Amino acid sequence: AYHSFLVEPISCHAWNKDRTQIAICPNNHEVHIYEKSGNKWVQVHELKEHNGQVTGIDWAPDSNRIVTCGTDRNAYVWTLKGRTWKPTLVILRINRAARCVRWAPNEKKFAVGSGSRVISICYFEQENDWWVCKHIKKPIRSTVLSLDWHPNSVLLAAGSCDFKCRIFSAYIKEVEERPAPTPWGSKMPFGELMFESSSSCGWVHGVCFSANGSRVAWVSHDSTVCLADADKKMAVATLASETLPLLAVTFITESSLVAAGHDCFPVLFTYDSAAGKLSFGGRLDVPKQSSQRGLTARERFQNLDKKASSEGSAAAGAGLDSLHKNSVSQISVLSGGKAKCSQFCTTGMDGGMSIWDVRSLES
Amino acid sequence: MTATLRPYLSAVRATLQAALCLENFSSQVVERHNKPEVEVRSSKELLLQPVTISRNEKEKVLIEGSINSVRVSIAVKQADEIEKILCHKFMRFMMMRAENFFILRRKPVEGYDISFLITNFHTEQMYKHKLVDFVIHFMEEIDKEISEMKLSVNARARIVAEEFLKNF
Amino acid sequence: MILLEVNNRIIEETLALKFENAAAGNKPEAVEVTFADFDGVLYHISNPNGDKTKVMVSISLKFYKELQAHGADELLKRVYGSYLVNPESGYNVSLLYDLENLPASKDSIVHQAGMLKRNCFASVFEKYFQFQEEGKEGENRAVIHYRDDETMYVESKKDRVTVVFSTVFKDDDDVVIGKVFMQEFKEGRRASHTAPQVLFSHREPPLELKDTDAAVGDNIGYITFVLFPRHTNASARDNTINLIHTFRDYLHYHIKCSKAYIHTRMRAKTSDFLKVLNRARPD
Amino acid sequence: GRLPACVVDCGTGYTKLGYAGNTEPQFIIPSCIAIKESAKVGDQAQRRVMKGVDDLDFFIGDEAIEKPTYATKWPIRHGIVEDWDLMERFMEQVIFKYLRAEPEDHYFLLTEPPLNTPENREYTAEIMFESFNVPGLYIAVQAVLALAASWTSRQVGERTLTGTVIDSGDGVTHVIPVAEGYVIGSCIKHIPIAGRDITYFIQQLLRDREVGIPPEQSLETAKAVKERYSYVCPDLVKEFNKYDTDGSKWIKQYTGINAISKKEFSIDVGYERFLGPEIFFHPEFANPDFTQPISEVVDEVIQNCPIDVRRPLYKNIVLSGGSTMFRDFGRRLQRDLKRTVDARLKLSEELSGGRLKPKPIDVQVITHHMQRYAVWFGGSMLASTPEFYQVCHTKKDYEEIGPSICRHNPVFGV
Amino acid sequence: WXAXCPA
Amino acid sequence: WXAXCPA
Amino acid sequence: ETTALVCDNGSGLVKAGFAGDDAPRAVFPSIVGRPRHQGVMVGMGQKDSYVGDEAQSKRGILTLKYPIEHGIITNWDDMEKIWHHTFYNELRVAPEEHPTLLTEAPLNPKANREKMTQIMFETFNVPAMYVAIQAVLSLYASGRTTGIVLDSGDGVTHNVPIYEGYALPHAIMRLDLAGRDLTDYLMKILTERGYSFVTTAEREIVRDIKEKLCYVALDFENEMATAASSSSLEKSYELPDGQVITIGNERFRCPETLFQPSFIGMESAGIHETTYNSIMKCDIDIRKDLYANNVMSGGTTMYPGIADRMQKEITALAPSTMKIKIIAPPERKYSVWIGGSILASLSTFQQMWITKQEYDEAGPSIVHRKCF
Amino acid sequence: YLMKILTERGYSFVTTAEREIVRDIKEKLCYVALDFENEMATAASSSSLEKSYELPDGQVITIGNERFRCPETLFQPSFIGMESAGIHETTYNSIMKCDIDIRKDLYANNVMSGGTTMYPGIADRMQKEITALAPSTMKIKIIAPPERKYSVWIGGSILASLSTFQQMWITKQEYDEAGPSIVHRKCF
Ligand SMILES: Nc1ncnc2c1ncn2[C@@H]1O[C@H](COP(=O)(O)OP(=O)(O)O)[C@@H](O)[C@H]1O
Ligand SMILES: Nc1ncnc2c1ncn2[C@@H]1O[C@H](COP(=O)(O)OP(=O)(O)O)[C@@H](O)[C@H]1O
Ligand SMILES: [Mg+2]
Ligand SMILES: [Mg+2]
Repeated sequence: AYHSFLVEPISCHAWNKDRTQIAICPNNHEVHIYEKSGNKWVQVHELKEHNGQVTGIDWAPDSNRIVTCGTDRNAYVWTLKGRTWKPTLVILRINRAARCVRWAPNEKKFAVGSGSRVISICYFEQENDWWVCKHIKKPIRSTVLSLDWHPNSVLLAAGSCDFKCRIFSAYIKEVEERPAPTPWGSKMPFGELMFESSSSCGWVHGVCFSANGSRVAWVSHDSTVCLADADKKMAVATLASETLPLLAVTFITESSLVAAGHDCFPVLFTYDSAAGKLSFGGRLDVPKQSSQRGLTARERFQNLDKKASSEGSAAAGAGLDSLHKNSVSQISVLSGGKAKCSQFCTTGMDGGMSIWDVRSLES
Repeated sequence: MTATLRPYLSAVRATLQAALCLENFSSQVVERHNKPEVEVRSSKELLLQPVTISRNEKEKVLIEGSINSVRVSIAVKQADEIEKILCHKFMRFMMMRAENFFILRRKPVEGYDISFLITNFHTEQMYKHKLVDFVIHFMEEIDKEISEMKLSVNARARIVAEEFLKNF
Repeated sequence: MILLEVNNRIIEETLALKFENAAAGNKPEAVEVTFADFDGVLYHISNPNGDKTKVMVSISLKFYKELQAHGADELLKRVYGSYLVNPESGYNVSLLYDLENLPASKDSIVHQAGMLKRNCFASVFEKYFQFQEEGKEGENRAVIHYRDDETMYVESKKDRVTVVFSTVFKDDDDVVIGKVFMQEFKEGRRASHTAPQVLFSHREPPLELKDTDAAVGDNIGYITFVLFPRHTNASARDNTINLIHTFRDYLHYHIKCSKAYIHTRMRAKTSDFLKVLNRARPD
Repeated sequence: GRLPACVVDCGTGYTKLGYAGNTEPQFIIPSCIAIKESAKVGDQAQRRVMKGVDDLDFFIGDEAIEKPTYATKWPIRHGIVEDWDLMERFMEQVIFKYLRAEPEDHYFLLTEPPLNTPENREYTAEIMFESFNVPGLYIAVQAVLALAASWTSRQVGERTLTGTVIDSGDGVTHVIPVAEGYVIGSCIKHIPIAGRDITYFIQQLLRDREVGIPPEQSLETAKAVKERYSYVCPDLVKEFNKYDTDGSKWIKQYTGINAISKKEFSIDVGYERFLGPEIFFHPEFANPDFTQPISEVVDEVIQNCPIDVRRPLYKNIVLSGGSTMFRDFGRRLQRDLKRTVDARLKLSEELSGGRLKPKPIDVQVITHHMQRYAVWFGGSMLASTPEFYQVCHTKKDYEEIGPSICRHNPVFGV
Repeated sequence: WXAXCPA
Repeated sequence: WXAXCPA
Repeated sequence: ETTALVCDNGSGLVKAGFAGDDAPRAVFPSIVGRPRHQGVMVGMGQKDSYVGDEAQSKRGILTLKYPIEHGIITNWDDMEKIWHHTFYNELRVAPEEHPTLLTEAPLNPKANREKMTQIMFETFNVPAMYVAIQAVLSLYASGRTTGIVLDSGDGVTHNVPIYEGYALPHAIMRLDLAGRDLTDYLMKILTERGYSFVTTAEREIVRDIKEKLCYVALDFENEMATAASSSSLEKSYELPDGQVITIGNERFRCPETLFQPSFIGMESAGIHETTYNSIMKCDIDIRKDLYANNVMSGGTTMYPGIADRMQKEITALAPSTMKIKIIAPPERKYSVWIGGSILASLSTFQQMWITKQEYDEAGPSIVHRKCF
Repeated sequence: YLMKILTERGYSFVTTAEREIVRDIKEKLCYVALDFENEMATAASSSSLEKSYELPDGQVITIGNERFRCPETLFQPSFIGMESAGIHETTYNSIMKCDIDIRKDLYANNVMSGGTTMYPGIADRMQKEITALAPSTMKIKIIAPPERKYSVWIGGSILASLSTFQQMWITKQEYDEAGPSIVHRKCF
């Protein structure tokens, strides 16, 4: 189900509620929106007032708002007014950069994984017609690359590059209420460290939560996968293999798990019930790819001038779909939530996009 | 090269493939930038420990690591003074036209022979395995090039001598 | 140029420019120029005094003392006639042209003056060859070290003549290249029929130089050319003298030419390397 | 009895040559270089790779023009050089055949245009130190050499360091002021039009306005410019109608000689007698990018430097360079500069009233010999100065630091 | 050879 | 042509 | 440093391989060809010089020249190029890793040996090497200590009488006649038949023809008479272009030049006469042993029936009171290489090598005293 | 080759009649060049070397460098593409293959014959080339009789006139009894 939207890479992707609209960063000072047309994709809009590079996008299932969180230490909350899109300036008080962003299930606040050693949380205010920003800086010691949220919206996990993957506890009493009892802790006030990684296991590039809110998993640059099971006495499970570093995290159900990265194709994992150990699953996407070429009498002589005439586009990665699918940027979900996920999509640094399935394989 | 160079090439190729992974990291220390981290040496947070793949005292290679770039430095197997001179001159002539390469540096690391450079800006606009293949191929072909240069200079000396002696 | 020339073209050019307008009345064209050539010798052209009707040429030979001791009376009348006068600059041979007297020849005189350095250098080698030819008792061997720190020695016995060369290289870069260059000099003989034997020695100086205080050391090679009358008679004498005198600069120039050749070859190979690299960029 | 150093002034046009401590550049030859190239087709992966000794089988200089089986290929093009292997070949050929100087026991001074990039200077210095092993080297802009040579015009004993020089060139003519030995770095402008494109325009017009010449012997026909055949013109249209009215006495004739069949061919001389040299003050004719005169450029560059130096600078403008040999050039430049400066002074006085009268600014152009070559004498005096032997970069400096010692430029600094 | 026969 | 054939 | 490489610079072919293997790993002819035409196409700047099987394949547009002529090198650049090719492209083994063994014909000029040693020690900086004789290696391969060697190579034919534990340097005879002269004579006679061949490509073609359709004749006159009845001896060969050439008497005429050098005009004697003279010059007692053992090697002695003719001629010349035996192993082509490999494998020979230190301190003259 | 180059000049000749015409042209207006490069340079100054020939139809053809280009093919067979050597090289190789003592006599006597060696200056060029190749210690002489065209016929007539040769002939009786193979053994 491969498709191409641009030769150059793409930074981040965002989708709407009906999976009919797409957001693609062209690796330039703008962002584009693509819409479905029968069985085809075509450009619809063109949003641009940012003079820097965009590196984070997200979508609101109900509010239909889009946030551009990137360089220039700024962030604009896009909203739809009739048949056109307009910006909404926000203030974040950042000095270095901002990469990743994420909204909340209830659409009341959004967080930015800023590169200034700080994590910012903001909420809507009608008084000054602005977006106020708070800061979390106590335990943070380096950049944060991945953020994920919990149903109640009070627990936040902010992966960083300091061997740690920590949950936080943010509660703005202005637009938040007391959450129900949770196994983790006490839902303490904003700006505090709840718990830290058990030990040093590589950096962090992604995080994933569960509907029951009792299991957290993340990946690392050290070719490792972790699963913090809080239902038990903070049982921690680990797994490793010879695969290249992963750069994404997501799971299907309470036991499944999915990930992708420089391996160029999806890799599937699973978690046991009581054994406290994971396992491995190989190329759940498909068996393998194929390769082809042509004579190209013009090319046979065109390539000899610069490259060798006998040379060609064939590569060892053609057989296992490792030729053009250069790396994987992140992952998303298609249907429902993180319970069944009948379909899953992934982003590619090649500048394209692709879709997959979880039941079409039919074991 | 099965019994002489094959294992060395395999090991260095595997190391490069593992360390060829790169990603874009917004500048953490200097306002807003995406400049290479290895050259700056600002934060030890991103840097990875150096590695070396070598089998003799006078020949060596170095493999660096970072989010933005990976740097590799080689040391050739030069024995005689003519070999050193020819290697230096050939590398200098390679430097003088390094702009078209888009991969190579502009001056070798101190105390070492030529070194290369990679970045996230050179990984998508260019293929991945082709670059490592080219680095390998250069490593093998250096000896051929130096031997060919040596025989060429010897032939030149022979021809000039023959041309002069005829007059007598 | 392959065989380095012996005629300095600077004097040829300046004398041609002067003489082409000579028949134009009272035209002094005061000239005062200083030059330099191989062997670390300085030339000088300058009028003797305010009288610009006479032009003088002089030399600053390093080993001039040996020439004066030997005596070059042959050179004072054979090649140079009455237009040679006692030294002025530094006790070194200096000539002048008398413009008031009609100069009949134009090219012959200029050519004769062009080879001044070799013309004076031959005074010793040709005389040694005459000594061995005439049957006179073999004249005592002599050593002639010119401006270069190296040395030259010659032995003139009966039935043959000998010459040995001492080589010194200054920069460490060119030492090995010159060693390689001279290694194949002693062997290349498949394209020469009537040519002398050639040999190379650096570790063991020849037994001839043990007594003589010639160039002795460690990083010094030796080259000897055996001489026989078949290539040292009155016909093939000038050619041999020119070849031996122009030996040093010949080696130097061809070393630089080889350097340029290898530079060109590596520059050519860079293109092949770039072509191989270009396989990484997409279509 | 110390050996003199060597003086060389390389460039796009006729390369000057000779030794230091002398009053006349002995050798003045073009940059033409021969080569045994022919028609291969594989010319971008083996440019030449001449087998055996054929690599050096090439002549040089005036003798290289009359070799009709090789290729005359100029290596230089208005300072910048594409391939420098030909330059190295020319340098070795000259030093050995013509100069006959051993590099290991001599000092070489070289001259380059001010716009030369640092890379070219660095790499040529590296080439010299590697191959020639010259003990010392020094590179400097040619303006100061021209200023030093200008002292011979009158009153040599009267030291006069201030002034400005607008030098010519085969492909470049530059403007550089001097303020008591110290020049201004930012007040330098590079002019692309020079004494070559002028001849291109001359031949282009001639190939249509006249017939009776062979394609080969074109430049020799186009070199009427170097003859008495070009006068400058205070007015353009006036002389145009003068020619179009009489067109009998003002027209000259050419009597060149063919170099192949030895058959005489003649052509008349028309409007090109002045248009070429007039292009200097109207560069828009040839180069569309640079639609900017010269005299106004001179005043602008002289008006972008401190107040205390503006006054003496206008008083000393040196006429040095081949392209400046045109008659009445100085009169036109002086008159234009005087007009513009007087107008500026009057405008400045108009806004602020006063019965005073400032002493008029004096602008004078000096005509003298040495115009064809003003860089050689400067290099000779450069070599003769003992301090040159101390400022020259040494071998050990290049040994480990690299060839960056020659990267110093007058318009750079951090 | 050098004398006698070619080689 | 000039000799042989027309052209 | 586990094994050594043995290279045989044959006058017409090069054999190389590792020390220990029973068969060579590289067998290509000594050809150094260069383009003869101008070249027009732009998409190829390829290899101004050509060497090896590549030269054989594209020989139609190249001026093939053999670097080695009759056992003595004429062009050193070509030999260095072939050495580099064999070391790198084919063997893919660096010179420093292992030492090299070289072989040469007897009675060769000392200049060739000194130049070869100097080039090997300077250019490739081999850790150590040695110089030997093909005949002694033939003895080692044959597993015998006494006999007479008939090393009839492509460029030189020579004999070296030997006895138990010692040799006889004063009874060595070298004959310039070899395969190249036979090929030239074959071309000359093929001209008399009606087929013309001049250039080097047709030289290779005629070489193959001789390799495939030549044999020796027990009796010359009887074979000529049977040729007069030419209805059972003529054979046909298929040329690359498809033309068919019929060869009759030429099959058994060219080989007879070995026994009758007068055909080419050389004032010498045949191999039988030279071997008889060499054996006679030896001591009387060792003559019996030399007769009882006669080893032959080289690519010029594979013609069927050569052994029988040699035996008949020697018995006719020698007294008819003893027994003369000819030994003709079916692998004489690579006997020299096998002997070199076995000699290198010998434990006692691990110290006889010549290393860089002693060579540099002493000089090139050391090899001269190393086993003559 | 002369036809091919005459094509490059602008004159075309294909059929056999023009072959005879070009043969006559070569017979009348061709000569050898002592130095190829010097002659080419002087041709660059083409004002004293070009010559005109009158065709049967009256057309005039001007021939320049072609006069001294085609004969050079003898010394440079590479022009036609033949991988061989020139006449000088072949003669040097033939003389070298001979015994050392007879080399002096062969050098001292060099007879040439045939219709292809009448080009003026050929003898001088051959002498210069042989002396350059041969050692410069002896004397090399070239003999060029002015009647070499019919030298073979004169020699045949003289041989027939010889009394001793009156018996070496081959008659019908011996030929019939022996067969055609007799001539093969008759003086090779
Ligand atoms: N007397 C002259 N009249 C007109 N043009 C001249 C005259 N002398 C030189 N030129 C022109 O000036 C140019 C040479 O100036 P020059 O500066 O010496 O060249 P370069 O820049 O290499 O030093 C020549 O191209 C020539 O056309
Ligand atoms: N099958 C064969 N039969 C007869 N002669 C052969 C055969 N193969 C090669 N030859 C001849 O032997 C020569 C090559 O054998 P070789 O022993 O390698 O020569 P060398 O002595 O230089 O090693 C060739 O020149 C060829 O003429
Ligand atoms: Mg200039
Ligand atoms: Mg052999």
